[PDB]
Amino acid sequence: MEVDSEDEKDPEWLREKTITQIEEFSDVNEGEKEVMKLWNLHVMKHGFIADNQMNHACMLFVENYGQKIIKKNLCRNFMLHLVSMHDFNLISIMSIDKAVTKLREMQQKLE
Amino acid sequence: KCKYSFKCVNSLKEDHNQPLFGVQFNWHSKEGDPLVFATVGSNRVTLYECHSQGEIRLLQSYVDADADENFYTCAWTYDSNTSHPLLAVAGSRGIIRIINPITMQCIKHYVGHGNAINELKFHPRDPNLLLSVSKDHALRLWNIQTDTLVAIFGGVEGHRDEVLSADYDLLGEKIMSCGMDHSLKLWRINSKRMMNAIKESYDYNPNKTNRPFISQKIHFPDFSTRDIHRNYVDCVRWLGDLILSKSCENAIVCWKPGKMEDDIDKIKPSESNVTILGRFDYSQCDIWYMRFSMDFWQKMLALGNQVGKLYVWDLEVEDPHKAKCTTLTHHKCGAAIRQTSFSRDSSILIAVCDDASIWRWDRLR
Amino acid sequence: EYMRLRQLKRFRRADEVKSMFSSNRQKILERTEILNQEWKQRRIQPVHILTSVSSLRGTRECSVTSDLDFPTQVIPLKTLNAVASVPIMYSWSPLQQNFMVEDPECTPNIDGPNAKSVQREQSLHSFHTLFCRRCFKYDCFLHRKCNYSFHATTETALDNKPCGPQCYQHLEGAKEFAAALTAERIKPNIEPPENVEWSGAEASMFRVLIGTYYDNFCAIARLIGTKTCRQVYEFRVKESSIIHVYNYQPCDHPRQPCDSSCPCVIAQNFCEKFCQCSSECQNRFPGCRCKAQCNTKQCPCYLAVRECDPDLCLTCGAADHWDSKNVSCKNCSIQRGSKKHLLLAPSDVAGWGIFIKDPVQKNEFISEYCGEIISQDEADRRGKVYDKYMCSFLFNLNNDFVVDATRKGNKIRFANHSVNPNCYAKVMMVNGDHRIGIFAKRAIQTGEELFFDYRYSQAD
Amino acid sequence: SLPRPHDFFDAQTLDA
Ligand SMILES: [Zn+2]
Ligand SMILES: [Zn+2]
Ligand SMILES: [Zn+2]
Ligand SMILES: [Zn+2]
Ligand SMILES: [Zn+2]
Ligand SMILES: [Zn+2]
Ligand SMILES: [Zn+2]
Repeated sequence: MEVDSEDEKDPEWLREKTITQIEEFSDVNEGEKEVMKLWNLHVMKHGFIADNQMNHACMLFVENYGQKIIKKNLCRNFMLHLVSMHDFNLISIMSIDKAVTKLREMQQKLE
Repeated sequence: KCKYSFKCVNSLKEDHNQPLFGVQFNWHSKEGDPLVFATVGSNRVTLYECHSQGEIRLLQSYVDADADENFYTCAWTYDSNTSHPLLAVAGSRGIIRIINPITMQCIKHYVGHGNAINELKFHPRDPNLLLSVSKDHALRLWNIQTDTLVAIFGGVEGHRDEVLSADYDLLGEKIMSCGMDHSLKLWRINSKRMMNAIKESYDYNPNKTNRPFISQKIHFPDFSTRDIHRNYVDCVRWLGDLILSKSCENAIVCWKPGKMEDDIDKIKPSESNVTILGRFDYSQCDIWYMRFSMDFWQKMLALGNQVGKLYVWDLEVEDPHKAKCTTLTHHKCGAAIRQTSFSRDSSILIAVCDDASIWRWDRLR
Repeated sequence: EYMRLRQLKRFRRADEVKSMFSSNRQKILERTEILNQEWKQRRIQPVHILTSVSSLRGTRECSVTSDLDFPTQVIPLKTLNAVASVPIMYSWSPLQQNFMVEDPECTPNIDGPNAKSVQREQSLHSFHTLFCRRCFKYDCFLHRKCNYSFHATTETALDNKPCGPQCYQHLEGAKEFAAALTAERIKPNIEPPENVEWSGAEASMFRVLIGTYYDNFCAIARLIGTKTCRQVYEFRVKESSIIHVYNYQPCDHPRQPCDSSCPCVIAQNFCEKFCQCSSECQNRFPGCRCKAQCNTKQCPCYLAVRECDPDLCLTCGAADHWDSKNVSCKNCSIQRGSKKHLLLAPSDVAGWGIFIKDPVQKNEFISEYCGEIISQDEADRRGKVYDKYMCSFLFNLNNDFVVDATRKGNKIRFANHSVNPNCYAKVMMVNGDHRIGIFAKRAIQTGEELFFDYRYSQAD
Repeated sequence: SLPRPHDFFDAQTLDA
């Protein structure tokens, strides 16, 4: 009776279904599919609804997944996806620069 | 045409005079120990022991008519710590009772099913794993040894309707589960997560930890199909590496997953074109909730009929299903057989009707 | 002819099935050999199967009237103890946010050695097609709109001097050329340029970044690989030489008032932050400037049955401290996700019931009645399926939206009914989305079985 | 209404 809430914003079956739907695309690229799955899973697992924090959302990718992006070598796909938001507003050029610089350390750390 | 020929010995009746569903022989009994079996009916389960020379006898009869209970399955097993035979019974309310006929006392009762338990089966490698195909649109795997619900098969894309029965492979590598949703999805036990959970339950104790047992809900099966049987499928089995599932289509189709050449163990989860090979066909067997069973050596496969006739299938011969085999008829067979069971050795088999009236046969050998 | 070919194919298939049956038979023969060896590895305790006793407790005995010529066997009925039963129910999927159940192919990837240049519909086609600005999700399930996009289809100072390495603007007579080229799109670069090979990936990345950044050169050189700024100007020159309450649906129409020609106006709904219309739009909802708690009818959001958008209502408290508990504004607890813990037990009325562990006062949030969005027709089919066993969980959210939480819901789906409920339901539009919130009618003390008037819902 | 929960007495001791 302590907590036993049994409520979860991102249940396991939700993550599995999201991964399956992303990997089931017919007209997407391998790196594109990987980065799209990563971002969709991040959004579902964090439940971001705040618009301003959406900018901060672009920073959150560096906080946890940096090692995975370094290992998979998905810098170009991530940069393209990060650029592909100014058409819908949110973030800015400064946020893009900050995120690219933050990831650049990881690739340089591998380098 | 087959090289088998059984002969009836003797029969008996029951006090309750009610339909009998769950029946098996004690295949775990070795040489020297006289053969025994079990049968159910109403709220009073009955055991028996029929000797040679065409004689039958009764040994025990346990009644549970305190409530409006009913029995459905009589899965046989044994306890390694005591080396004594065990008999698990469940149904109606959905309580898995583990009778111990030697001491004539109840051992374990299991609650958690949303409706009546329909089938029961045991893991060949581990006698403590009982698969309960509960009627609450799901199937459950219990660990009798530690009294925990190891895995809850079902979820977003699993068991849209009630799961009737589920079988095991020759070595139990893969699990198939016929159901009422026309589904024959193969909930594989080959993933590493299932083995890790089984080990955890092996070394788990509900007293030790405050949190409940962290079960694994398999929402997505490793393989599924909805087109093999037009109606719901009630019986399933594993003829070698192929499938011996049975539905109300009066045939146990022997099909294989995937194409004709691809390995079953390496079949992709997205495969959607299975191939059928053959089916054993009979007639006047269109009723639902019936169970069939082969022998230990797979050479003799049997299924009951509601008219009263009995069939034995010879599968040790080469090629897929063919020929006509042999049909067994009894002098006192008028009711519907719900479950047939050979012995471990190809000598003794008994059919049970809907009056808990066992008719035991003995092979010429 | 055709019959001969069919016969040959049938013969080949028969040989194949015979061969696979024989091979599986050999494998299973080895496996059953080890299985029967294990069967014969250890014996068992001799089961005498003794006939119990002869009426040990003086109770009823069995009557085994053997049909064949055998005497009836008598055995006392060893009755077994009974156990407590449990009310019936089915398995359900845990959930906390709504789930709308559905009701030359492309360019290569820059990742990997295989890359080229393609800018037919620009180089940004995959990440612009699948999108949802509301939930920031790629091909989301929450907002299953029409999705017209398919098939993956500013002032700054001049960078004078050679920033770090040689800059493009530091080159003798090229800044005025860049200015003239930009003006025409409505001494100068006379020196010959360099010749450096440019790969397809580098070309596409530079093209996209220049299109999104324009005149800046030091920064684009910094973020690009190699790409000397003078060479950047060289490519820039060469390329020119070569060539009844609804959810707030956003509207995108710059320099266009929303009045009698906007879907938001047609739906009697305010334009939200997601709307891309002019910042001085007529239908834009002004953020209410409550001092605190947003629970008086005074606040326009409260007075019109609405929540608070964090982008509009700033000082109301619906934006500050996002990563915390329920905000000060009591009209934004549904979006924040904070609710009350519910318990499960056999209901004292019928079946199961949700029993709150903590007391809830008058008009207080308890939990959100989540589930799966289905249209009214799909709601009808799902409700018929659920009522087949006579237990429905359908609830009404909007005019064309219905939440059904049978196969997927939360603990708040076990709500009992009476003519005097202790709780009531009120739907509030949160951030352009409709989410049902459960509210207590009176001061509910700890641990009782709750209620909710079914007459409010479609299923009364 | 909810039936009687369970007759705890007489479940097994009636015969005794
Ligand atoms: Zn969305
Ligand atoms: Zn508009
Ligand atoms: Zn507007
Ligand atoms: Zn608008
Ligand atoms: Zn407010
Ligand atoms: Zn307000
Ligand atoms: Zn407000």
